[PDB]
Amino acid sequence: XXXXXXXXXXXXXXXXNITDLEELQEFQGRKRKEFEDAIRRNRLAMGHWMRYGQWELDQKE
RNA sequence: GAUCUUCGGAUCACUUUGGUCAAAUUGAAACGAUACAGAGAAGAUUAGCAUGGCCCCUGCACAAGGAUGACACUGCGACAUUGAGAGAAA
Ligand SMILES: [Mg+2]
Ligand SMILES: [Mg+2]
Ligand SMILES: [Mg+2]
Ligand SMILES: [Mg+2]
Repeated sequence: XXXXXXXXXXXXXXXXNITDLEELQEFQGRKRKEFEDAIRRNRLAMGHWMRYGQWELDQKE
């Protein structure tokens, strides 16, 4: 019962929008805060950078 | 005005104003009241040092504290294919 003491933990852990024009800008604003913070945490870290642009084109351009 | 001296005529003295309101709700601290939640290190209890800034208070302080003051990410990818089979479009 050695390999079964590990696999039994995984299966136990395994089992365990938007309206208006105004309310979207709130949603859109908070995601900007999110992104800007992750830049301050890491000056360089291009994953956070690249993402941030992609996200803005789809919304605005 | 004062001193010389023809009643003319001299001579001395020369442009202020430290103002964020011209009369205490609506133009210069926030804290406090209340409600919730209620304190790092992979059992539980537990000292700490750092680390990075668009977070800051105490401090004469390039001492030291403030919970170790508080807060803190980790998909992508510069895309090859092989060889076979099926499908739709030229
Ligand atoms: Mg300290
Ligand atoms: Mg402690
Ligand atoms: Mg202490
Ligand atoms: Mg620290």
